[PDB]
Amino acid sequence: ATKAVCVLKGDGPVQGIINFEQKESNGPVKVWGSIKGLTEGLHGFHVHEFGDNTAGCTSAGPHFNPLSRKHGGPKDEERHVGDLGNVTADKDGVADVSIEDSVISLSGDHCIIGRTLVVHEKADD
Repeated sequence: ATKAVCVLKGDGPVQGIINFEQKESNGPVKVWGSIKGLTEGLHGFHVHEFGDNTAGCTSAGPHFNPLSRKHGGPKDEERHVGDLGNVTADKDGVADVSIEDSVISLSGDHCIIGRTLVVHEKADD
């Protein structure tokens, strides 16, 4: 046809359908199932392993420069050993910010306070 029914040559037949039959066959098909199922499950949970395979050959392998950022940029470099919240927040907090508070509380709350509190428990002695 072309104009025997309704400008068949001017209704985006090969052009309008080219993007409509291509976008409606990949968009709501892969963008709403693949990237969240096929590419997310086979390439997002299998290949990518929800990260980088195993952070051994695609994140922490033999290379000091994977992609001038290390996938995303941060992490595994800053929050992995920042030396101010990753090796102290869970360490010093108990091996530097607790021992001193305990070594003084043990003899400062069991000899002066715990003494009377356990001796009479009245208030003082």
